[PDB]
Amino acid sequence: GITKVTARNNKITPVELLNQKFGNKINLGNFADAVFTDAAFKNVAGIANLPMKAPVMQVLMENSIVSKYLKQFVPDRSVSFVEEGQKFYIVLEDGQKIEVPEDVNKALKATVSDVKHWAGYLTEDGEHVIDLLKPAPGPHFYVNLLIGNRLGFKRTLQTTPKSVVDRFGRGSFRSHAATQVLATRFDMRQEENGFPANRQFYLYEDGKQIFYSALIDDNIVEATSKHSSNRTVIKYKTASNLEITRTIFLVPHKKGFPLATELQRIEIKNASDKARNLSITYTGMFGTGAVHAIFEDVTYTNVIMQSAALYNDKGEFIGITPDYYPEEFKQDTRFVTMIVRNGDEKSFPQSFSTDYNDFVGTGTLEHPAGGSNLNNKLNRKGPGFFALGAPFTVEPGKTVIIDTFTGLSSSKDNENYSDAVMLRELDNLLRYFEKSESVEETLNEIINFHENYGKYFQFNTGNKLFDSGFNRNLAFQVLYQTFMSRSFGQTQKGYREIGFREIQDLFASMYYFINIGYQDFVKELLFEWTANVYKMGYANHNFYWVGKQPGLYSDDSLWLLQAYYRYIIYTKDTSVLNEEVPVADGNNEKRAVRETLKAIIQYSASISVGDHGLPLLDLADWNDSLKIDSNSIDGATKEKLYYEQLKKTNGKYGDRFMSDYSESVMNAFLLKLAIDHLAEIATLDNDTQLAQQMSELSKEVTDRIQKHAWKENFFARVLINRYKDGSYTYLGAKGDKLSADPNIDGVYFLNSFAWSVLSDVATDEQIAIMVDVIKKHLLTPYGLRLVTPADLNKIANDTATGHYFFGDRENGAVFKHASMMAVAALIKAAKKVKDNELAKEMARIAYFMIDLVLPYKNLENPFQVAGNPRISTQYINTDTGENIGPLLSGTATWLNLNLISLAGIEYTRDGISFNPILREEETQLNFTLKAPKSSYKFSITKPVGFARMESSEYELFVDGQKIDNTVIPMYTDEKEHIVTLKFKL
Amino acid sequence: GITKVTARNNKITPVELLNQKFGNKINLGNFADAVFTDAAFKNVAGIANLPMKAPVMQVLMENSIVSKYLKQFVPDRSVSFVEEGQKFYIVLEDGQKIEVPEDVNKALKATVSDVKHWAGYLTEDGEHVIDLLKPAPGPHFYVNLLIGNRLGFKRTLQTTPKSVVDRFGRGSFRSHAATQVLATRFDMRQEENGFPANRQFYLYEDGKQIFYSALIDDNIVEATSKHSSNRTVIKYKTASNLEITRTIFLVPHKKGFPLATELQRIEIKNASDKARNLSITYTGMFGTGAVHAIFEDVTYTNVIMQSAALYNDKGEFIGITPDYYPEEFKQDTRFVTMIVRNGDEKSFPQSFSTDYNDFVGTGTLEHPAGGSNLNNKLNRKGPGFFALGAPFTVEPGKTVIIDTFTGLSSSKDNENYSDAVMLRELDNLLRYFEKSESVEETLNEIINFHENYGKYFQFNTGNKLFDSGFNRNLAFQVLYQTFMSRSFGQTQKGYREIGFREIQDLFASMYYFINIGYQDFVKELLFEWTANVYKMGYANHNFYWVGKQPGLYSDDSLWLLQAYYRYIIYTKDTSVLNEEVPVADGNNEKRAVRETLKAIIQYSASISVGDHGLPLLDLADWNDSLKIDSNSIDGATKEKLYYEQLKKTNGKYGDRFMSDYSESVMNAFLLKLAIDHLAEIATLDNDTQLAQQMSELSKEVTDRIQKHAWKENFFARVLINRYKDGSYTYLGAKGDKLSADPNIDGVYFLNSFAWSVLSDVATDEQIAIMVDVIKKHLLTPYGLRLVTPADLNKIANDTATGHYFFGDRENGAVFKHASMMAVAALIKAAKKVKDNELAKEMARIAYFMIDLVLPYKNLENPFQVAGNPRISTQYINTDTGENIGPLLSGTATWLNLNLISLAGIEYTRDGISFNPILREEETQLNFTLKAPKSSYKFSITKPVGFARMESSEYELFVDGQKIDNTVIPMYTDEKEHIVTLKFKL
Ligand SMILES: [Cl-]
Ligand SMILES: [Cl-]
Ligand SMILES: [Cl-]
Ligand SMILES: [Cl-]
Repeated sequence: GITKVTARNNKITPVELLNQKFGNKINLGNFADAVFTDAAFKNVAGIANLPMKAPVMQVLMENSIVSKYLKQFVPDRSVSFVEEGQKFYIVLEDGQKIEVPEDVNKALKATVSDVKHWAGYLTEDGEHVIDLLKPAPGPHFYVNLLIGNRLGFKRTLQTTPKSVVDRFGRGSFRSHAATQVLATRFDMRQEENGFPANRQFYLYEDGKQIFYSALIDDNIVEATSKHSSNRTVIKYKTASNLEITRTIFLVPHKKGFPLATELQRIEIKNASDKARNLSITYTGMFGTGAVHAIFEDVTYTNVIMQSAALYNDKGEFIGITPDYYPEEFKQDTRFVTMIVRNGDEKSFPQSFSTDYNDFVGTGTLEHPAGGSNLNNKLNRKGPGFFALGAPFTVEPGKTVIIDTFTGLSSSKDNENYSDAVMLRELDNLLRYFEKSESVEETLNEIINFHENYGKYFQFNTGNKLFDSGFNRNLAFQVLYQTFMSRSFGQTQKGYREIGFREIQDLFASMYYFINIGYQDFVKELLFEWTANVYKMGYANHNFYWVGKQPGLYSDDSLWLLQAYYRYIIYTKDTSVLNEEVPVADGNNEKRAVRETLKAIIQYSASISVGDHGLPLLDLADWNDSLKIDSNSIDGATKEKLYYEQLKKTNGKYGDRFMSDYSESVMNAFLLKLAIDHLAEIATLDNDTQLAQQMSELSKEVTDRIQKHAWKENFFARVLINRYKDGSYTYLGAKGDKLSADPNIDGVYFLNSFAWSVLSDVATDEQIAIMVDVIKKHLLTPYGLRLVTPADLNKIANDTATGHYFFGDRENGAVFKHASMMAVAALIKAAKKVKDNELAKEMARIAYFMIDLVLPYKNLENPFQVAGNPRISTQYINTDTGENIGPLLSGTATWLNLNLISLAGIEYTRDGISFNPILREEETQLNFTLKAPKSSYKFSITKPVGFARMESSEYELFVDGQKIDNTVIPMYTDEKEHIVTLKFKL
Repeated sequence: GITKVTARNNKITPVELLNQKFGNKINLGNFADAVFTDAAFKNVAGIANLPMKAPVMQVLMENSIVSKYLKQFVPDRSVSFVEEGQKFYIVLEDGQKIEVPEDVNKALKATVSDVKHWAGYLTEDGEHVIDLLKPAPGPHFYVNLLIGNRLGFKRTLQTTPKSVVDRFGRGSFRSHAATQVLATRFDMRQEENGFPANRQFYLYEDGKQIFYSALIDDNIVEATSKHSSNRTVIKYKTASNLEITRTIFLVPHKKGFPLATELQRIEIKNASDKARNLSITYTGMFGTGAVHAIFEDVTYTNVIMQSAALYNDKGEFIGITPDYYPEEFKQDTRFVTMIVRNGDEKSFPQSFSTDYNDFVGTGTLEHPAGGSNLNNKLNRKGPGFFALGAPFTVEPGKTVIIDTFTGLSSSKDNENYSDAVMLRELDNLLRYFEKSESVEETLNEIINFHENYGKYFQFNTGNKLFDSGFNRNLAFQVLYQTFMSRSFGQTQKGYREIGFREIQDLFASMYYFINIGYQDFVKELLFEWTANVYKMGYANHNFYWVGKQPGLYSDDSLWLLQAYYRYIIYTKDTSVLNEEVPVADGNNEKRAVRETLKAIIQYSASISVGDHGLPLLDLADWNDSLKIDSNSIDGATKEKLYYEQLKKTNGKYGDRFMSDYSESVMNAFLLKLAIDHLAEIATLDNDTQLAQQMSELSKEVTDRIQKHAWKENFFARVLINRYKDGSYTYLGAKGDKLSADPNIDGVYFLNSFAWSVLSDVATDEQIAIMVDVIKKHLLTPYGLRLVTPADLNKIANDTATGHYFFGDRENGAVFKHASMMAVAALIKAAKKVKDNELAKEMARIAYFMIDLVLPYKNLENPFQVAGNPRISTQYINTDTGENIGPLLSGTATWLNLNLISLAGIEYTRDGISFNPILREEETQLNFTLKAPKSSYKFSITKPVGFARMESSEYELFVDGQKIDNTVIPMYTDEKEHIVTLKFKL
């Protein structure tokens, strides 16, 4: 009877049908576009010889002339557009070639003239210029992220405002935690992040709507947007010679200011020869305080709040605020205010509206019926919709400025908070910005701050796109992820706390902060993370104001050692070891940092270990899908049981916790790295005995890993101890009998090899074997996948079936974070392996994987790979090659680390270890580095081909003096030092 | 500095300013409209002498001519429009009167011509006719509810489809539980219930959009909607002489049909003299299976599903379905299909689109750029947006029909479910509706079913609006609430289970169902509710497939006795007492219904009692705000502790559970009523000894209530036992020291009096005293409020400080359910009190309260009271008088019961007790009643003034024979009996 055909089961594509029908008749070129003309997929209509893949037929069908002309042929007849000479022809399946009329030819040429830049382009500074009339390659492609600046104030990690702005100005604005200033929309589409009325405005002339900022109509002749670092600029040109500019950014915090403030400046210039009397209506929607009640009870959200008006000391209306009855929703107060600067005179809105139904009327949001006549009625219910209207006359050649301040004041930064505090802070903010030039000065301050922040490491390679992407975009993303973790984004709209392992972000940004005089901020972050470690050694999984989920995951506390090692090595500041930080257990208890690190190592190395001595897997580790044990316990219950066992067995503290739980090998690698880091810290702190115990413990752990985790072709991922019959003993190598692919003998994890190399456990032969294995199995045309297919139901029957189609997330996708860690391991191995061929192959693999994650390269084939040309995405779909969000992940952090490492810079106790690994085709690499008391200018020259310090003669000069030691000293003479490296044939 | 003025603090209204500026100059009439011209509220513009309150100035400002004319006076001057001699003038504050121009006069006369019908009107059948161009009085005013018909199938209460449709066809469509067929929107506004594209379509001619069903533009000359019982009809007329009709309803279930199916028929008639070639694009959005992930992870919702196409046996495309990868989301399969009927020719959609971005393009949803050229591309991701396009030619004077079937198949009605089951069921449904007249036959079947269902009680007064509201609208609402409880609505969008006390709905609908041959359905509902009672006597608070929250609330199980008593009294079917129903404890255990009722009575009367012997309050009772005890326990904990106490103290089953918890007096009234009901059931079942024990227990309970609950003016609400010092001992009468109002001595609860009268506990003197107290304190101009202000923090210092402004919900609002119970108590008292003046006063109060809840009376002042002219709302705002939803509540059930009781019909062991209570101004009341084997025609005549059988001589005739007994026998002779009552002065 009725049959069903799915999207993935439809094998034939329109382009394939077009190639079949017209391949031997016309030259299809390298790229072409096509569309099915009917629901039976029998006939196609397309255009040939495109410069790149693009939805050209979708744009063509929107043209009335072209669609009307095509109606003579389609459906029931396949046609193709072909350009010959300077004219366009239509070709049918019978070989007939017909010259199109003049209007059709003109429309076709105008459409296909600029296909190469349909998705935009990047300037020399890495800013993305977007045409507002073009289709979006993906939901994250045209997204910009804005952040505040709470440096030097309390609770910087928890109180920094955040915002997401798209190409049209749409998006949302959030204060501390998940508090909303502008409304966030939770709907079916990924493109709808906020309420559609946010940040939009209307322009009226003579009572007729002449402009809407979120709708490009026939009266707009030019409309472009520019995404830059922490600011967005949108430009419009109208047919009546009006030039409109919108600049959106976030105000850096000053004393007496509200906690969150977003500034939008609208400049309207009259390029005509006649004065024009216009009016502006700026609209928006406040975010509700009862987010759960949106899904629970919308009427509750509506009836608990009302609208209120704000007046200055002269009694003039200035803006609207939402007023809440319940006390819990009175701890934050929102506001929106408008100032109209006409030449030297200042004015304030003359009308307002607070009801969506009255404002829209019988029209739509794009053409509201009551937009030009605001009723000045204060709504007694929610939601907090607002529309402020003001008239103004602009003279020929003159400009009128409109400054809108949206924001929120909170009790999180004030004592005895009330609405009076909000009024005082709003008065301070308005007095600060009473002059026109103050907004420009603040914008310049933001730009200069980010430019100076990015100065720690500067690339100079001639490739402007790469230099801009690293020096500006990547540095900003690292700062943003340091301040925000993974809590906000275009599609990250729920409430999320800061994860412990997200300390990984501080692995990259700290060197930047220390280089702008904010070493104390890095110390504060380190102590804040240390405060979430319990006395035994486990840590809270998440924390925003307080910690939660104690010891839920077994790998969390082991990441802190890497951050402490990085900070102490870079700064040589061991005094942080003596700092007394509160313990996560509580009850006014404090411990020295050194003792906390010792407790972490002891917990992961002696107490929470399995039969083979490797750390217990517990519920899971870094890999969230490794739910091998269904009877796992957290830190608190494990501690209680451990104390019970100690009292029963009459043992001593530090003994093994008896159990039959599984062991994590990646946890063992992390523990070994942490032990080595603590040994280095102790020997830097003149703690000889502690260094000795750390060294012997590291040797013992390495012996255990080599004895019990190496399975003759790979390092295992999990060791299983609960099957006494021997049915299953390990997972993550050959012979584990858990592979779900008949053609693959065993399961293989990328992280196993990555952290075997990173922890300096694997040997050269093991490195070569694992590299061969990952080349055979884990390498895909779109990168390196996290893991080969596995059948975990045999050992854990409680695991459910899959949730994703092939190529998505857990079903064979390429996760860029894990791939970046693997690339770091490959670089580290290639820097020191004896075999030159193995090093060359590993460097080639690393560069191949790096080329797939650089955001700017997303603009080469934007409509196939999607992603974002300035911000890193999460993973790559192995079925289509498309980059899919969210935009916040460890990809940016580990990519920055990998690029710096490939430049050859490493930090050790003796100073700067230099060991660059350049591309085979590269012949020159120049960059500049900053140190707290010096600067370095590195230049490297080499011939075409692979070259490295390990197996190639070279000349190294520091300050013009030839040197043999590759460790550059960390100078403190406040002088610039020139370093030159030359590779010979 | 900056000051803030809230909506409630702005005392001066525009109408007050208009009255103070023009009151002594022109005649403003009884009603007027006004609007502030500026944000300083200094000047006003308005229109005088309106027939009723309406937003006339909002509509006037939308007129370009009127707005342009007004722009020459406002905002600097205050103006008023006045009609004098069919000519409009404008009046200024200086006394100047100016005749408006001709166009302004024409627009003004056209606008205010039909102000009285701006919110619509009701037909003789109670159907609401709505103009699509007029403002909505409230978010629930233009809402219609549609329900399916699963009678005679399995799990009717859990599998009946439901739908909400507004005046434009917007809304949503749901299946079993909260399963969505069409997408539900969770946003800030109450008006947005579903996705905007649901049930909407576009009409194109020559590639240009000529019609959109959700937007009224200048090309539409007529646009009206009609809300009827279980169907919605919308009509449009275009300037090009096109007549469009949409009919939306739900298909009653048949064997082999899908579980949920919504049918929309679109008829397009060409009233011109030329044949027209048009095309239709019907759009919509499927509901997602991962509702929580919408707020959690929108990308997850997008990537777990794809689009698929459906083809018939001939290989022709017929529709779109969403295909899910995860197993848990594969248990339901959605579908949308289209059929085009051109005379006898049948055709299917020729194109489709499944991407929102491609469909909308550079336009909007109202004017999509790719609407006329669907790309026929199956989306690989979500959401399930669909748009089906088909062309057709309509001849002059001819009609083209388009039938769209949306729906869902589920595993809840099938075994070994897969998509093949959905395909087979869809094939069955399409085969059933292959003829054009099948849709009309199904619609007529629905109409006839509801007409026949409403025939149990038929009023035959002269109002013709009250008759329609009761006979059709109220009966349908009672049926809808019986099937749906309080789970769905315009603003009720979350997932809700069936509450136990919602058995109250069956109090009213059962007599209807029994009278259409569905007594077995009522028995099934009774047994389903009985299955949720535990062995001890408590019950689950909620249940959809299984019960949950055992014994959480102390009043739940006591409501079942009333339902059983009603059923047994009406049907005389005591065999239900012998039925073996599973107990809620489980483990294959069954108990007779009689034993379950006995256990309920024993639990509420002997075990779960306090110091005074009244039932324990536990967490709460019917009143959810009575959280007096913060250490309350549920049924399971209480049972475990009771067994521990019994074993410790060597007691026996049936002894009191020792504690110091509070006691609920309303629970005591419910228990007394249940005991009386069980006594009546026992004596009807020839169970003499059980009747004797029930009688003595009822006497003991009455003695306890009279001794311990009556405090010198009122019946207390809660008895407090945890203060040995005597600081607080009771709440809900005079002297409880818990009043929050200094002018009120004590707190007073309406339900206390209501259920004292309803349980036949209060005496005549107590009734008079409580009536006086209610008139003094609990009576407001907008009805009877639930409770006087109270300060519960003195005994329960853990509750919040309040969530609502004055007049909303818990803060002094009039809850219509509690008011209806109080009205029932007033009617019952007035039917039997000795004092004629007291009975007259109580009847007057009851009728005054009833006049405030009748939905049709909402059309008298629609723009002030709002509500819904056909469906009851929840409560009335005591600050403004506005009716606020949701539309589902016990108001409808108790209003139906109250109206039937006021008609004088009661059911007792001897038959029909007759005791009408008519309005003072009424002089004639005729109605018809149905009994399972007979029919009655009641006529009552009386002079002007209060009259009742208690204190007035009368003549009663049955079948022409004068009788003295007022109990009409329940005849079973299948004949109509005439009953006549005459009241004489
Ligand atoms: Cl994101
Ligand atoms: Cl892993
Ligand atoms: Cl509702
Ligand atoms: Cl109550």
